[PDB]
Order: sequence, then structure tokens, then C-alpha cells
Amino acid sequence: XAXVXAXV
Amino acid sequence: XAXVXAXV
DNA sequence: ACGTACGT
DNA sequence: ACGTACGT
Ligand SMILES: *C(=O)c1cnc2ccccc2n1
Ligand SMILES: *C(=O)c1cnc2ccccc2n1
Ligand SMILES: *C(=O)c1cnc2ccccc2n1
Ligand SMILES: *C(=O)c1cnc2ccccc2n1
Ligand code: NI
Repeated sequence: XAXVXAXV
Repeated sequence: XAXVXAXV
């Protein structure tokens, strides 16, 4: 859920 | 992610 | 419900 | 001259 590299 | 000239 | 982010 | 960055 976090987006820091993928954002899902 | 390393910062030695951009640091991202 | 998954990998992105740069230039001296 | 070099890899760090999280939860909905
Ligand atoms: C977001 O909160 C989150 C948490 N765990 C995960 C596991 C795998 C893919 C995506 C995820 N996203
Ligand atoms: C993004 O691509 C990415 C990959 N690995 C991680 C590990 C821990 C926190 C955030 C991350 N983001
Ligand atoms: C940092 O760890 C890192 C890794 N690879 C990259 C590729 C392109 C731009 C920035 C980057 N940062
Ligand atoms: C910073 O500007 C910079 C430019 N290119 C690089 C290539 C390899 C390692 C570190 C670098 N830092
Ligand atoms: Ni470059």
C-alpha cells in the first residue's frame, strides 16, 4: 500500500 | 539511493 | 496489493 | 563517485 519504489 | 553526485 | 529513485 | 526507499 505504501508508495516509496512500487505503489500498490 | 546512494549519494556520492545525486542522492536519490 | 510491489518494486523506483540520478547527478557532481 | 553508487545504491535506499514501505505499508493499504
Ligand atoms: C501495502 O501496504 C502493501 C503491503 N504489503 C504488500 C505485499 C506485497 C505487495 C504489495 C504490498 N503492499
Ligand atoms: C521500491 O522499489 C522498493 C523496493 N524495496 C523496498 C524495501 C523496503 C522499503 C521500500 C522499498 N521500496
Ligand atoms: C539508489 O539506490 C538508486 C539506485 N538506482 C538508481 C537508478 C536510477 C536513478 C537513481 C537510482 N538510485
Ligand atoms: C554523481 O553525479 C554521480 C554520477 N555518476 C555516477 C556514476 C557512478 C557512481 C556514482 C555516480 N555519481
Ligand atoms: Ni549520469
